[PDB]
Amino acid sequence: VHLTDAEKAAVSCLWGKVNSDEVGGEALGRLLVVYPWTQRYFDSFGDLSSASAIMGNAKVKAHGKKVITAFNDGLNHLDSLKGTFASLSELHCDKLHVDPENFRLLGNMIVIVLGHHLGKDFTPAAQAAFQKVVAGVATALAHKYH
Amino acid sequence: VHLTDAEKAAVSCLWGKVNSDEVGGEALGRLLVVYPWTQRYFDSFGDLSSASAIMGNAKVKAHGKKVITAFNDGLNHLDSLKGTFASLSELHCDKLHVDPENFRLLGNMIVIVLGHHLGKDFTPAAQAAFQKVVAGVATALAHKYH
Amino acid sequence: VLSGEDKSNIKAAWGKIGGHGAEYGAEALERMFASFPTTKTYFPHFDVSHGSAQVKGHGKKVADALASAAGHLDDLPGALSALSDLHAHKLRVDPVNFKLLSHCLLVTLASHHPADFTPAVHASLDKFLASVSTVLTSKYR
Amino acid sequence: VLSGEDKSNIKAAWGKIGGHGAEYGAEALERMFASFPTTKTYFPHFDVSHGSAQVKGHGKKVADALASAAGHLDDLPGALSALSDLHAHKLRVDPVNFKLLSHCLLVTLASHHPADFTPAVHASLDKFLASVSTVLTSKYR
Ligand code: HEM
Ligand code: HEM
Ligand code: HEM
Ligand code: HEM
Repeated sequence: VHLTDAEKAAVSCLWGKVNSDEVGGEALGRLLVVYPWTQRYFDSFGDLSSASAIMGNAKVKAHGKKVITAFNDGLNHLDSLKGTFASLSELHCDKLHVDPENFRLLGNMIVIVLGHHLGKDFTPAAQAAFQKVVAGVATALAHKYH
Repeated sequence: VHLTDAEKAAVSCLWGKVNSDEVGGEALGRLLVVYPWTQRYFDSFGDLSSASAIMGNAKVKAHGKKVITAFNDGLNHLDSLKGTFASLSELHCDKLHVDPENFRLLGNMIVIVLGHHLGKDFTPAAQAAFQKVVAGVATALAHKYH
Repeated sequence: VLSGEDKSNIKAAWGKIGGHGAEYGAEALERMFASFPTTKTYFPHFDVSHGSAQVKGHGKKVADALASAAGHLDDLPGALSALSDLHAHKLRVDPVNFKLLSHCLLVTLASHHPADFTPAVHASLDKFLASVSTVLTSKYR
Repeated sequence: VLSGEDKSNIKAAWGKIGGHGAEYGAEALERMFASFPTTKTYFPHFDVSHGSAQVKGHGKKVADALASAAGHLDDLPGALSALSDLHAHKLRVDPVNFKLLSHCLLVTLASHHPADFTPAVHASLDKFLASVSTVLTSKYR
């Protein structure tokens, strides 16, 4: 899953441009907008009605940074990655009850948002360079599901 | 994957109690009858016109043995579920261009064949034993990805 | 697709089932829980253990809905549009579990009824479980 | 299952695109082939290099096809009918790949419409493809 710096650094470089925050609350709101059955386990969360509701929800915005801090914690530990999301995995299974497929579905929101922020700076060679890493996070939070 | 000592117990008697040849062939042929778009990797088996021929095709049959025999390799290697398929994750993605979702799909087909051939002896529990067993191989087959 | 043969097999095998469909609907549900312990989340009010009267009670419903559905093969939306709302809007079910349920739903028929469970039927069936799963998945997209 | 104010946005958002339409698909495809390599093997004859008359060649007709869809949403099966079995028995394309493309087409559209890529819009587009990709794959099963 690792890479020649050629693309493995583009990420480390490209994430440097972007706020690791306005992206999270951006990708999570979207997760809830495009897949609206996702608002289950969000009932301690309040008004999610309209995409404008969801977008302007300071819980979603609040949870944005957390999900990102973790995402960062991967970003540093790109090899470790299964034994570091160890704690959230049992938590995303045996107490939030998430279905393992939505990690990939969030990931995709992170990528769609990452080139929403970056337009052209972002390209297939760099786009997919992140994918490997998103798709590696989904497979790291879903190991304890069994 | 974790299988409780009780869990590898049932994996063992059932896979013993079960021929092990026609399962693969009955498993395989079902895949390309059920999900025909998967035969595109098999146009050298000639006639995959219909369910009949599909089932009655010596190369569908001969490969079927081939799959399980190595599907058995993993049953006797459970924890070591990686290197077995070291090559073979390779063919099925690099020389044969397979879509890794289809590993599950065959996985799920083997699960149904094990219960065709066992009827009442396939407990939801005994079934759940194999599901991890399937998932493990299926996951271990689509791992080559850099 | 849903063509001739499908209807033959789709209707022709849902009879071999006779009054057994609900114990089958029970058996499928129970299968899910063991193999997918997450599927248990949508059912926290139920007592999920093997012989449970709720699962049995609920199995009878998932028999009926389908048995009805397997009839009105020509309008699969509208027979099931009692149930889209509930799963899609009022239950916020996750689309992934129908993949899970219908799989279990089949394994069971394979196991209980091999002679009938021919690739062709197996094949006509999955083509039909998907059609149901489809409609149920309708109302939030 | 789409609509009713969904078509408005589809069209609305598909409104900005215009003449830029053809070019998008083209790069999305590149993204795919970068993100999901095995997708490439559906195009053995194409040169897949960053710039291609060959990918710009098919892409434009990708982009057309949807552009056509955006104008006939009351039945898209009927329109996409040409491409319908073409992908099913002629080309034998794996369903998993269509969602693969949508994702890449969406990563494309948001590089290019930063001020028009809004959650209501973004959703209305995920939908758009969903139905298209769904309508498309209706001739497998
Ligand atoms: C894909 C990357 C994801 C990461 C890195 C992540 C990480 C996290 C973290 C760090 C927390 C809270 C930890 C804390 O501050 O105590 C959390 C909680 C939570 N997660 Fe995620 N998650 C991800 C995906 C998802 C998805 C896809 C869903 C469901 C659609 C989800 C649902 C939840 C919910 C509902 C909570 C609430 C519990 C709380 O208030 O802390 N997560 N997650
Ligand atoms: C997940 C369990 C699987 C196992 C254990 C397995 C096993 C095998 C084996 C033993 C071979 C023969 C290659 C050799 O001689 O080394 C093979 C080849 C092949 N497999 Fe699989 N496979 C699996 C999944 C799949 C899937 C999902 C597909 C999708 C279509 C597939 C399609 C093929 C094809 C087209 C070949 C080339 C064989 C030929 O010459 O016709 N296999 N696999
Ligand atoms: C395609 C197969 C399915 C069919 C035909 C179906 C249909 C139904 C029916 C008929 C009912 C009961 C209505 C009544 O009580 O009169 C119901 C309730 C319910 N279903 Fe499903 N469903 C299916 C799959 C699923 C799946 C995969 C889940 C997720 C695990 C699910 C979750 C639920 C829940 C939580 C209820 C409410 C239980 C209750 O009544 O207390 N269903 N559905
Ligand atoms: C909405 C999504 C899609 C659209 C709009 C679309 C559009 C088209 C069109 C218009 C053609 C034939 C037109 C011509 O005469 O040049 C075609 C064929 C083809 N499509 Fe699809 N398609 C889609 C999905 C896909 C996907 C997901 C794949 C990935 C496997 C794919 C791969 C191909 C290939 C390999 C051909 C034949 C290549 C060639 O003509 O050289 N398409 N597609």
